[PDB]
Amino acid sequence: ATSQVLHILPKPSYEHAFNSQRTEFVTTTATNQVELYEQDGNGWKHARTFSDHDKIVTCVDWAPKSNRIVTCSQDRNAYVYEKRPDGTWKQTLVLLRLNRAATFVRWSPNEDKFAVGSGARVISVCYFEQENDWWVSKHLKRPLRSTILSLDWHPNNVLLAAGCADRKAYVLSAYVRDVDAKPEASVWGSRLPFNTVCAEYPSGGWVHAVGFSPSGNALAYAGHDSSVTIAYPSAPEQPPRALITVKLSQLPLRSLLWANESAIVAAGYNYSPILLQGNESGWAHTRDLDAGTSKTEGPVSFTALRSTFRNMDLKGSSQSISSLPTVHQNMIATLRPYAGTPGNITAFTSSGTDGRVVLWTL
Amino acid sequence: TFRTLDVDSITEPVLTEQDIFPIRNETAEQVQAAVSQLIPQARSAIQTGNALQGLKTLLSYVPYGNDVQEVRTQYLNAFVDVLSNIRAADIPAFVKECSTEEIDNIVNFIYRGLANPQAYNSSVLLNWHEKVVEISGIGCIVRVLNSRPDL
Amino acid sequence: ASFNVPIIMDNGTGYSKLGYAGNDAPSYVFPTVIATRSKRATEDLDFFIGNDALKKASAGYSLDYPIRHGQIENWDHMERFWQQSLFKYLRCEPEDHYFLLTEPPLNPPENRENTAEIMFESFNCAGLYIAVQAVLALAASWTSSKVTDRSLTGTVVDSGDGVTHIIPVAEGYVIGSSIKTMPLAGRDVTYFVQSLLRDRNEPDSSLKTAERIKEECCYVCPDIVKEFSRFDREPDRYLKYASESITGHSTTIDVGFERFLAPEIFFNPEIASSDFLTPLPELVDNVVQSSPIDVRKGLYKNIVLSGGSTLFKNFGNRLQRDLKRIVDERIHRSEMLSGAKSGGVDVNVISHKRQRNAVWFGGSLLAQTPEFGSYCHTKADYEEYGASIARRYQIFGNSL
Amino acid sequence: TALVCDNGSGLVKAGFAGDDAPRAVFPSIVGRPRHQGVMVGMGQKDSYVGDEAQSKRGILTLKYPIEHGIITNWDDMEKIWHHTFYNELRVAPEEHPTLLTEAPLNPKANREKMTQIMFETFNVPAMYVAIQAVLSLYASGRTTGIVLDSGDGVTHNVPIYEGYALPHAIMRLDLAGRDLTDYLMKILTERGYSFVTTAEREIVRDIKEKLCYVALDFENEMATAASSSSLEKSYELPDGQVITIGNERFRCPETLFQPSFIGMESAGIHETTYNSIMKCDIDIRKDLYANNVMSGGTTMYPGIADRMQKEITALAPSTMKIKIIAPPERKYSVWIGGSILASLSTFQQMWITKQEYDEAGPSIVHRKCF
Amino acid sequence: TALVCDNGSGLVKAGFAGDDAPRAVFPSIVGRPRHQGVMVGMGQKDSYVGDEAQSKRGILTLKYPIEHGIITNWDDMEKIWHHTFYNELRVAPEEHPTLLTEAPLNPKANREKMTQIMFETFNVPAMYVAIQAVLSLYASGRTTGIVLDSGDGVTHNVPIYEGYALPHAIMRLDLAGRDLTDYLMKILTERGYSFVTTAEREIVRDIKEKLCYVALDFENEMATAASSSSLEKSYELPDGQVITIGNERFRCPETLFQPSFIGMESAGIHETTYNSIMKCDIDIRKDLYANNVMSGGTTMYPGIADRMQKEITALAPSTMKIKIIAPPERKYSVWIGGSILASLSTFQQMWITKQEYDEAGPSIVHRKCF
Amino acid sequence: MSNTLRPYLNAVRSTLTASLALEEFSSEIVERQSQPEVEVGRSPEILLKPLVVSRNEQEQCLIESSVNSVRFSIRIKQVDEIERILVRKFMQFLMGRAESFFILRRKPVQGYDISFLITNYHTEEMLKHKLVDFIIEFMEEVDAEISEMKLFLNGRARLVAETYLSCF
Ligand SMILES: Nc1ncnc2c1ncn2[C@@H]1O[C@H](COP(=O)(O)OP(=O)(O)O)[C@@H](O)[C@H]1O
Ligand SMILES: Nc1ncnc2c1ncn2[C@@H]1O[C@H](COP(=O)(O)OP(=O)(O)O)[C@@H](O)[C@H]1O
Ligand SMILES: Nc1ncnc2c1ncn2[C@@H]1O[C@H](COP(=O)(O)OP(=O)(O)O)[C@@H](O)[C@H]1O
Ligand SMILES: [Mg+2]
Ligand SMILES: [Mg+2]
Ligand SMILES: [Mg+2]
Repeated sequence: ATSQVLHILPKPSYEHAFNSQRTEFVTTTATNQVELYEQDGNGWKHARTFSDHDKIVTCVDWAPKSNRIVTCSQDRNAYVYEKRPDGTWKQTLVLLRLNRAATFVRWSPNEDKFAVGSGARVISVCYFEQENDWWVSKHLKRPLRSTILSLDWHPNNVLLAAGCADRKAYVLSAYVRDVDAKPEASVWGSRLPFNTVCAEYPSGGWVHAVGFSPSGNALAYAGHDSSVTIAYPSAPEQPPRALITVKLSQLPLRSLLWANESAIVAAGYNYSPILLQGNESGWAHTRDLDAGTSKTEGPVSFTALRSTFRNMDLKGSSQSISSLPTVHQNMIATLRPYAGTPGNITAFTSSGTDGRVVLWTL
Repeated sequence: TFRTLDVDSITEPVLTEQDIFPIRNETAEQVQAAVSQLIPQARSAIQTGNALQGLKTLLSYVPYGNDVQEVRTQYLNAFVDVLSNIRAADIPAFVKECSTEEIDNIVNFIYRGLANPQAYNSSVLLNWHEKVVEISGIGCIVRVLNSRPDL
Repeated sequence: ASFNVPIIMDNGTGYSKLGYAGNDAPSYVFPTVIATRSKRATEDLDFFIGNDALKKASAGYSLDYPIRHGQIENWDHMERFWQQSLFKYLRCEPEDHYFLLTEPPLNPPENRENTAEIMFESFNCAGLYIAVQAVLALAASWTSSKVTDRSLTGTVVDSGDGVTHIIPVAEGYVIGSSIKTMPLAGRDVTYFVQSLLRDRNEPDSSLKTAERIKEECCYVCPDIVKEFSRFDREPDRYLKYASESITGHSTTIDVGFERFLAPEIFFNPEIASSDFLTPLPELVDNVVQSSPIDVRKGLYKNIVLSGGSTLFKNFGNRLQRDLKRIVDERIHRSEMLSGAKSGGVDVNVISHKRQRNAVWFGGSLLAQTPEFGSYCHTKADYEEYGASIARRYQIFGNSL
Repeated sequence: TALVCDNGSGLVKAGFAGDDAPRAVFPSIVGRPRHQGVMVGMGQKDSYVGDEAQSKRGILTLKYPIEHGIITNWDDMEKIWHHTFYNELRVAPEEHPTLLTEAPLNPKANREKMTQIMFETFNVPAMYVAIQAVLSLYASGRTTGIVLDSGDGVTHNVPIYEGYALPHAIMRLDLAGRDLTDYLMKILTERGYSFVTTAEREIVRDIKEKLCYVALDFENEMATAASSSSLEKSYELPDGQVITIGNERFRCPETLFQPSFIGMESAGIHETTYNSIMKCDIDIRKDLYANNVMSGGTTMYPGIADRMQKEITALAPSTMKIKIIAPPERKYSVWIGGSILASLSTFQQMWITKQEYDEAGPSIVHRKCF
Repeated sequence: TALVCDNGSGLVKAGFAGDDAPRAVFPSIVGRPRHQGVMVGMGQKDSYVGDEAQSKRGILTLKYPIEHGIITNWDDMEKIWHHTFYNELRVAPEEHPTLLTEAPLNPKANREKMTQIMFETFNVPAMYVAIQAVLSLYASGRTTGIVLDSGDGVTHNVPIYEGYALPHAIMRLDLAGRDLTDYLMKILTERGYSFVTTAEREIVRDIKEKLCYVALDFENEMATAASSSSLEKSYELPDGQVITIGNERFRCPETLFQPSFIGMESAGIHETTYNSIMKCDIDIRKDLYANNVMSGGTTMYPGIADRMQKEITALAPSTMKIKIIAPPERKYSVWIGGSILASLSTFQQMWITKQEYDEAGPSIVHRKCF
Repeated sequence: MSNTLRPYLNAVRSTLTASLALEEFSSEIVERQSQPEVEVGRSPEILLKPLVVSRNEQEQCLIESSVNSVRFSIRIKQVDEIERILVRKFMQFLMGRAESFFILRRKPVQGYDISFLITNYHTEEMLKHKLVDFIIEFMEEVDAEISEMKLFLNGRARLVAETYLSCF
C-alpha cells in the first residue's frame, strides 16, 4: 500500500473531513478553532479558521452532495456551516440540548440529518425544519449508559450504530418522520421507529469505533482491548449468525473503515493502518499497510551547529531523537474514504495526534 | 456548612462493575468445587515432572468474583507454584502453542502474582512476563488493563 | 512549650534583624546577603553572611540577596543564611527554642511550605510561628506593653528595602481583602539615586554611596517643580558628600535634586516604574475605602509607619497632608450635596521611636505572651502533616 | 533574543542570537572632516561612522577607536556602539542582552570600561564578554581543537580540549590585517605608487582583500614572479588610474609566516600554532593537530590553509594527520559562534545582569566572564 | 552467584564466581579536572573513574586510592566500588555476596573499614576478605606451594603446605609495579625524556608493560647493551614522537632483584622467597621449592621465571629440584582463584553474613578471615 | 543500571507503554470541563484495572490507568535509615520541580515514594516513547544516585573528623 503525507498541521488532529472533490479539507485542531485547508499546487494552504465554539472542538464532518460542515465541541454545541455565493461560510448554532460535551458527529447518507454523540448518556439526532428555519434535535437515550465515543450511519438513512464507553456497541433506529421515507425491511428489522434497539453487542474494552458493511448487512466495531469484532445479525429478537472477534497483538484501534464487503482497514494507538479480511465463516488480520511495522561526511548548516549545542545543553548529547518507523508519530485518530465507489474503497485518508494528514492507496 | 455534604452519591447512583461486566453464571460453591477438582491435578503434575501439562490443565478454567477470594488465592498459589516449576527453556515453545485466551489468562495471573511479593516469587513471574510479551506482543497486556476487576 | 526565650528573625529584603523575645533591641541587624564561592567538596561550608559577607567581595566571593521584592527566591542561600544565623550569630540550638519568622502579606503558599521544611527537617526547631509582618509593626507602636496603652485598630504602612505594603487591622483582625502593595521601596530609591549620580558622571556611583546619600541627604518635599525652583533660588541646597572608594582612596560627590526627587518615588511611582502608578496617599485611601465603614475612622486616626524606608525627613507629614486632602475633598463632596457640615475625620500618620525595626519589636512583644507556644506549629504537627501544615494563607480568606 | 556584537578591530559585526549570519557589518571607523566647510547647511555633520565614513573618506581623517584588540578611544567607541544599536540594528539596547567579545590577554580595564559603558551609557539589561576563539569553536561544531583567529589588529591561538581551555598555552600576536595593510603600503611604494593618508589606507586594504594570496613555497613563487609576467595583475583606483602588482601579492601575506618583514621578533602564525599545541599536555596534542580551526578575515587569503597545513606538517612528527579546518564562512565564525552561545539555555544563567552590576560595579566581569 | 573483586593497587578485577575470567578489569584510578570548562553544554563531570579517567587523562589529575595494598583515600575507594557495582558489573550490591581480597600483613583497620563500608554503605548480604596469595593456589590447582604474588603496590610471599599456611614465614615487600614505573620515569630522564605529570606516568607504565623484560644475567646484559644497539627498541608517544630505549629496558625490572636501585634496604624477590622457605619447617621446604607459584602483573615480564629459577637454584641446596609455575593467565590468577573459592559448596558457611556482622561489629572479619 | 533491574524494568516499560493509550475525554459529572479521570475516580467505566509490577516487597510500581490519564507510583529501595532519609528528601526536591518535569505529581500517593501523572495532553504535546524512557531511566539510575549521596555524606563526616581532630 502506497502512502503520501498531504500536510503536517501545527497541532493535534482528532478529526478531518475532505469535501466531495477532495480540493479542500476541514480539521479540528485541539483548540476551540477549526482549520479549513485548500490545495496550493501539490501542497496545502490554511484558507480560514472557524472559531464560533467556546471550548475544545471534538469532531467535525463535511456533507458531500450539499457542501455543509458540521462541528461539535466540549462547549455542548454544534454549528452547521453553509457556503455563501461570495465564498464565505455562514455559521448556524444548533441547539443540541446536551447536558455535557458533544464528542462525535456524523452526517447521514442522504445529508438531511446528522447525529451527535455525547458524554450526557444520549445522542442528539439533528434535522432541519423549513417551517421554522431551525435545526432541531431528538435524543436517542433508552439503552445508552455512558459517553458515546463514535457513530456510524447504515447505508439506508435510518439506522445509527454507536460505540460506547460502557463496553457496548449499539444499533439504534434514528428514523425521523417528515425527513425519512419508510425504511425497507432489513436483517436489523422492519418495524423500525425512533430509538428502537436492533442490537446491544458486547466488547472487551470501550468501543472506540463502529462501522456498517457497505451493504449494511453486518457491523464491525473496535474495542480498547485491541480487538475488532464483526457482527452478522439474523433477525429482530434473534441472536447473530456469527459474532467474530479478531484479537490484535498491537495497541488498540481507534478508527475503522470497510474497504469492501470482505475487508476492513483499522488504525489507532498502533500508529499504523492494518488490513483485516474475512466473512461470516471467519476474519483475520491479513496485512499492515505501513511498511514501518517492520521497524525500517559533508558541509553542515548553522541550524545543525546550533541545534547540536542546544541538544548537548538541554538533553544528554548532540544526537537527535529518532522518528518512529511508522509514518504517523502518534496515535491515528480518524480513518476516512478518499477514492473509489462505495463498496470498493481504493484509497483512504487518516489524521493523527501528530498533526499529519496522510493518504493511503490499497 | 453545606459544601461538604455528598448529594451526588444518593441523587445520581453511578454505574456498578456488574453494569460493565456480565454476572458470573455459576454459584460460589459450584466454582469452589470446580477449582478444588483442578488444584490436585496441578499439584500432581509437579510430582511427575510434567509442570507444563500442570499449567495447561490448571489454565482450562479460572475463578472470578468478589465472593471467592479464598479460592482465587488458592488458585493463585497453585499458578505461581506451577510457573516456578516449569524450566525456563520450555517457556518459548509453550507460549507459542497457547491460544489468545490462555495467554490472556497467563498474563492476568502473573499480574495477580506480581501484586503480592511476600507470598509469591517475582523473579520467575518477571521471566514469564518477558517471554509472554516478547512472543505474543503488547496487546496481551492491553487485554489485562481492559480485563474484569474480579479476576 | 519550652521555657526558653523564643528566637525572633525578621528576614527583610535589605536587612535581617535577629534576637530573643523581651530584649530592648535586636541582637543583630545586618544585610540579608550571602557571600558564596563562584579533594573533598566544601564550597557550601565556605560562605559568609551579613556584615561579614560585605567584607568578602574583594576576596572573590559572589554576593547575593536571597530575598528580593520581599520574597525568598533562593532556598539554598536562605537555608545557609539561617544555619549561619542560628549557629554563628544567635549561637542557639533549634531543638530547645520556638521561632518567630516573618514574610510579606502576599507571600506564596510555596514559601511558607519551603520555610517549614527547612526549620523542622534541616534545623529541627521545637516550633515555628510565621508571622504576618506589618501586624507586628502595629504592636511596636504602643507606648508600653500594658493593655490600657493598646490601639488594636490602625492602618500600618510598612516600607523596607524591597516592598511597601499598607495593611488595615481593626480590633486586632487583619482585613486581608483590603491589603495594598506597591512593588517599590528603599532599594528602588537607591537605584534611582545611583542612576542620577551616574547621569551626572559623578566620581562614585557604587550602591553603598547611593544608599548613604538616601540615609543622610534625602528628604520629602511638598512639590518637585517648586523644589527644583528652590534649587535655583537658594545655593546651599546642593550638598557635597565625601566618599571612600573600594580600592581605598577619597572622592567628593556633588548631591543635588535627588535629595527631593528620589523620596518622591513613593508619592509619584511613575518616576520609578512602568508597572505601578498609584501614589502612596491614594493607595492608603484605597485601603481604608475598601475596608468596612465602621472601622474607617479608626484606620485613619492611627496610620502607623514601619520599616527603614519610612524614615525620610518630612515623609509622615507629606503622607498626612496629601491623605487629609483626599479625605476632606471626599467628605466635602458629601457636605455640598447634603447642605450640612460633617464632624470630619482626623487623619494621623504616626512616626514613633521603634519605627526603624517595628516588625522585630512587635515579634518580640508578641512572643513574650504566655499563650505564644499555642499559636506556633509544633514539630509534632510537622511529623504528622509535613510542610503542608504551613501552606494555608493566614491573612487572606481561603476557599475550602 | 539577545544582540551579538563582535566589535573587532577593523569591522564591527553585529546581529541577533540564532541568526545565520551578522545583519550589521561595517568598518570600525569614525571619520572627521579635514577641510574648510564653506557651504552653509548641506547636510554636514561633526563626525561620520562606518559605511558613512568609508563613503565620504576623501574629505575625512579616518581613525579606528580600537587597535591591537584594545579600545584606545572610548568616546569614538561609544559613537560606534550607538551606530550599531540605533542606526545599523535599529533596536533599543535597554530591551536586549548583549554578548560582546574580546581577544585573550587584553588589559583588565578594557573589559571593565566595556561592561561599564554597556550598563551605564546603553542601559543594557544584561551582558557578557566572550573570548573570540572560544566562540569560533562553537561555529566549527567542535568541542576540542586549537583555534587560530586573526582579525584586523590581533592574531591569537587558543587550544581547547573537551570544553576545557588550557590558558597557559594561549598565544597572542599583535600582528594581523592592519599590519599587512601598512606593509602593503610600504612595498607598493617600491613599484611606483604612494598611499599615505588614512583614506588611501582603505584603498590598499581593498587591494589586499582581492589581489593578495599565500604562496605554498615562498622562494619558488618569488623566483617565478622574478622571471615571468604570469603572477602580475592589476587594480583600478577611485581616480580611474590603474595599479599593476606582482610579488607584492604574496610578499604581503608572507609577513604572517615571516614577521621579520615588518621588523617583529616572533614566530609566524604556523609556528605560534605549533608552540601552543606543544604547551598542551601530551595526550591532547593528537586531537589538537587534527582540529586546527582558522578564523577571522586575515585567514581569508587564497592558499593560506594549504600553506598552514604544509608548515605544521614539517613541525609535527610525520606519524599523525594534521588537518586545517578553514570554512568558507570563517570570515564570521566568532560572530556565528556568539549567536550559537547566546541562544543556549544554560548561557541564560551566565549573563551579568543589570541588578548584579548595580550591586558590584564593573569588576563583576572579571569574576563572571571567566 | 557471588561477586568477586581483586581490589588491586593498580587495577580492579571484578566479576561473578564460577566464571573463567573477570567481567570488568579497569584502572584503580579517580581523575579530577585541573583546568576550567569554558564551553557551555559540555558533558562536564565532577570526577571520572577507571577507563573514563584513563581516556580523559590529558585534562585530569589522576589519583590511586590504594598505595602499597593499603586504602589511603576512602572517598576515591568508595567511588571505585560504586563504579564496580553500578557502572561496570551493573548489579545492585545488596543482591550478591561479595568476595573481597587483600595482601597479608596489612593494617587491621584496612580490612575492618572495607567490611564496615560493604555492610553499611553498599548494604551487601554477606562478604569475605581472602588473602590474594591463598587464591593464587586455588587458581593453580595446588594445596601446597609458595606463592610470590606481585601486583602494582605490594609483593608478598605466602608458603602453604597441604592447605595449612605458615603465617610466621609470610614475607611482604612494599615494592611492586608502581615503584618500577616511578623508577622507569627517573631513568628515562637520563636519556633526555621528561615524564612528570600523573598522565605521563600512565604513558611510562605502558612503556614498561610493552618493552621492559628481566635480564637473565644483569652484568652480561649491561655489557651487551653497552656494546651495540641490538637490545634497543622504540615506542611512539600519543604525541606521535618516538622514544628509543636501551639498558633502561631491563635495568628497570632488576629493581625487583636489587631493591637498592630505588634506595631501599631489603632483599630482592629471590632472597625474600628463599628466606620465606627457610622460615618454614625443614620437611616442607623440599615441596615448597618444587611449587613456586608466580602471580600478578609484576610477574609478567619476559624472562622473569628463568631469572627467578636461576637465582633460587643458586640460594637453595643443589641436591633438589627448583620448579617455578608461572602460568600465562597469572595476571588474573587471584581473581580466578577467588571465583573458584566463592563457587565451592564447602565455602558457603564461611561468608560473614549481615545478621552476623551487626551482632559483632566490623572486628568479625578478624575471626572469620585469615 | 540494568542487569539486576532488567526483568523488572522490562515489565514496567511494557505495561507503562500499553497503559499510555490516552485520549481527550471531558467530564460526565461536570459540564464544559475535563479532568484526569484516574485522579478523580467519580465514573468507574473509564478506569482500567490497577496493575502492580514488583521486583521485591520493597521495590514496586502501581500503574493506575484511565481513558485520558495514567498515574504511575513507585516504591524504591531503602535498605537502611540513611537511605530512608536520603530517598524521601531527594523525591521532595524532584516533586518540588514538578511544573518543569510536566508528568510529575507534587505529592506521592500514600505508601509510595514518588508518583507521576501522564495525561492526554502530555501524550499529545510530548514524545510518549521518551516519557516512558524518562520513567525507566529514572528507575535505572535512582539507586546509584542515592548510594552516591551516602558516599558524599561519608566523605563529609571524614572532612569534619580530620579537620577537628588535627587542631589539637
Ligand atoms: N534614615 C533613613 N532614611 C531613609 N531610608 C532609610 C533610612 N535608614 C534606613 N533606610 C533604608 O531602609 C531600608 C531598610 O529598611 P528595612 O526595614 O530594614 O527593610 P527590610 O525589612 O525590607 O529589609 C533600606 O533601603 C535603607 O537604606
Ligand atoms: N578576502 C580577504 N583577503 C584578505 N584579507 C581579508 C579578506 N577579507 C577580510 N580581510 C582582512 O581581515 C581584516 C578584517 O577581519 P575581521 O575578522 O573582521 O577583523 P576584526 O574582527 O578584528 O575586525 C581586515 O584587515 C581585512 O582587510
Ligand atoms: N605485561 C606486564 N609487564 C609488566 N608489568 C605489568 C604487566 N601488566 C601489568 N603490569 C604491572 O602490574 C600492574 C597490575 O598488576 P595487578 O596484578 O593487576 O596488580 P594489582 O592487583 O595490584 O592491581 C600494572 O599496573 C603494572 O604496574
Ligand atoms: Mg522589610
Ligand atoms: Mg577581530
Ligand atoms: Mg592484585
